[PDB]
Amino acid sequence: SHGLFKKLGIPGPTPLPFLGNILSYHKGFCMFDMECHKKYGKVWGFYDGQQPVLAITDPDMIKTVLVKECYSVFTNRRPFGPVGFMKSAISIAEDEEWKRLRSLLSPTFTSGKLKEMVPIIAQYGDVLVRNLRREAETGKPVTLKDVFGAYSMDVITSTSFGVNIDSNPQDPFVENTKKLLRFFFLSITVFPFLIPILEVLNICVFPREVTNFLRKSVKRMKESRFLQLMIDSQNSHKALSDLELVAQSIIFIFAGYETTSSVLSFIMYELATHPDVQQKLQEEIDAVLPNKAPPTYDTVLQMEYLDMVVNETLRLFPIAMRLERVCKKDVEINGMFIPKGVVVMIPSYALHRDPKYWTEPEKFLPERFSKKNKDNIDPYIYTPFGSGPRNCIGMRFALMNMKLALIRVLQNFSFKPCKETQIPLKLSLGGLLQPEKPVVLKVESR
Ligand SMILES: CC[C@H]1OC(=O)[C@H](C)[C@@H](O[C@H]2C[C@@](C)(OC)[C@@H](O)[C@H](C)O2)[C@H](C)[C@@H](O[C@@H]2O[C@H](C)C[C@H](N(C)C)[C@H]2O)[C@](C)(O)C[C@@H](C)C(=O)[C@H](C)[C@@H](O)[C@]1(C)O
Ligand code: HEM
Repeated sequence: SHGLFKKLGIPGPTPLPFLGNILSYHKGFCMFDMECHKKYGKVWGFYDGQQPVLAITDPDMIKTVLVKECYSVFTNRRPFGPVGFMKSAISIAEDEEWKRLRSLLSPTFTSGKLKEMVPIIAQYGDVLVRNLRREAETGKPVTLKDVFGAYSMDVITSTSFGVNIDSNPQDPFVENTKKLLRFFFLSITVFPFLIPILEVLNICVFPREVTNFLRKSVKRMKESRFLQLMIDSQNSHKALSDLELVAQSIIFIFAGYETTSSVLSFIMYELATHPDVQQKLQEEIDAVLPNKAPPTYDTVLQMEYLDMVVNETLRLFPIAMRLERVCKKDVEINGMFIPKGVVVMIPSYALHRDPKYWTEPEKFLPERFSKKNKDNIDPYIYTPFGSGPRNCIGMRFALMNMKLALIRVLQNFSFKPCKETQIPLKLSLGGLLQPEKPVVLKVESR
């Protein structure tokens, strides 16, 4: 079983009997991918405990798994139990049930329905520059994740649950959300055979107290009246449960919160270490919005450079680090055989820094994304939101949301690196991609 990749002739780091290669994860997922890439080349295999994982690297082979053979063979992500009623959530859902849930949720993510939402999101822009200005008054350097955390939290909770929070007020609905996001898992990887053993017991990774509260909180709101567009949905190929509704709303918190605020801390870090880029971006804002005008959907999508800054940050810091897809059946793909059961992984972080596709990959250069160079960028090497039918269904919201907050904060302030800033940046050698040390900067009002 640990002889699968050898048998098939695929190089890979050698596994220990039960742990597979999980002890190599001590250096973080990113450096693990980078080293394997540089060492084993185009394709490599390893083991998360017992699970064969096959990393792939060819834009062609990637297109086949992420777009072409999506519905037929590479439909699902790694299973993860035990999840109870959350198996109804779109990111957890598998096969035809996922197909159905995805179809029912598209209409909720169109640009337009999103344009109809920028106002809701704009409220929280003010709230963010205020908290930011308050910390700037003090005269001391700012830990940005306090405010970007709060901002990301507020935008995501608002849009998914109705409630309109200024968290400031940090003991109503906020406290359940905090308790939901941050929760054994080491063990689950060694023994996926222990997952069925736990689901029988009704043991679930999402805490029942909170889910209940959240389940109630939507029943109340559904009565006293993304949430709306899902209500819209329940009136009219397929149906859509009340329990499935709340499940998508919880999932939106999980997907939108930490990714968004992480990206903002990174984006801010780079503008601060690259003053001529911050300068040019503020120059752009001041041209499209003459004197601190309210940001608009139609306005944002007219901002060339900003889109290049956001994209180049995601190139160097793709929060999900990898894309995964389970292989349903024996497949021959662009002249390579993949057996059923294997997890095919796309190493986004590593591919984003491959000297074959990017010149000087370590350096931050928004130019890569300029009108000139952009059309040679491979859409299967650059994947901060994944690709195909099972890509990030909230990609467009997230970009709009980040940009909104970027806009408001940037026209009002300016960012120098101070004393306690990390130079150069260290990355969280742990979970989802994050600065290893909270980003701290000097925030002067302009
Ligand atoms: C951004 C895009 C998405 O990210 C991912 O899928 C990556 C690739 C996973 O890493 C996968 C894949 C892999 C290989 O890492 C890349 C693996 O090592 C881990 C265990 O799971 C994450 C984070 C998972 O792990 C869990 O996230 C919790 C917040 C912390 C928890 N743990 C650390 C306490 C961990 O189990 C998990 C289950 O998918 C989170 C659930 C809630 C989701 O469905 C959410 C909404 C996601 O779809 C997502 C955030 O949008
Ligand atoms: C920087 C911000 C964000 C990033 C980088 C991001 C990234 C991702 C990535 C990489 C995936 C996996 C794609 C793949 O596997 O091919 C994904 C899936 C998903 N994302 Fe996001 N996301 C962000 C914000 C959001 C927001 C704000 C929402 C909700 C509005 C959201 C909702 C979802 C959902 C529901 C899925 C699973 C889709 C499916 O399984 O069909 N994301 N996201």
